[PDB]
Amino acid sequence: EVETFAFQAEIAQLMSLIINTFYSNKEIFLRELISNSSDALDKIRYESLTDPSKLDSGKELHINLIPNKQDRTLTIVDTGIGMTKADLINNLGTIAKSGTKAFMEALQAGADISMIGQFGVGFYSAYLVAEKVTVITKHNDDEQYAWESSAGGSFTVRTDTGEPMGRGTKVILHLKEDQTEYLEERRIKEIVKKHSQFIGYPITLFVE
Ligand SMILES: Oc1ccc(-c2ccnn2-c2ccccc2Cl)c(O)c1
Repeated sequence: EVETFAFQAEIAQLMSLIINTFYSNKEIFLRELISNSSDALDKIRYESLTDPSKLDSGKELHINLIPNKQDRTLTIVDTGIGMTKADLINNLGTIAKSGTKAFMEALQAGADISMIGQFGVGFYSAYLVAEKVTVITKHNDDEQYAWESSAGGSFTVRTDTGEPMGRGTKVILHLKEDQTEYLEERRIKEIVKKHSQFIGYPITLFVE
């Protein structure tokens, strides 16, 4: 059972903008994804302070970067708050309809694509390098779900019948053929050092 949904008009627009705008500084995608993983880890950390039973799905709060040259994928895994089916469907737990306006308005007002995060829509920068994005997620108050989109104005949601995660978000980037640099160890290492050098959680770059 696969559910297909239309993106909200503004989000669909933002996506085609990211896919069609000639913008060479694509590496900003990683900082945006790691920053979201950090935000998700801050949410579970804060919830765990009041009630410690929130960590009964995993105590480790971390970020893993998993390149795979065989499948042409870069996976960003976090052990953060995760998303419920409703969070996942609701513009991916954000005010993305509202935030898209502010960003598209700013792009006309001098600003460039690298400022996407400042409008809370940094996730869509994944489409600067990915031809398809799969988001596997698990929240404490729901089951495991897989969200997927190759853009084109729609996304799908299904329950994931794959490997249980415990809690957190797995962002699988199915990279475009000309974007395989983001699978190279030295290239990832350089991006993390340049943009994510002060994240408050361990970032592990897996080797092949
Ligand atoms: O790449 C991602 C994308 C999304 C999430 C995520 C899980 C729970 N909330 N969110 C979320 C959603 C939209 C904006 C910011 C955040 Cl933190 C993540 O942890 C990594």
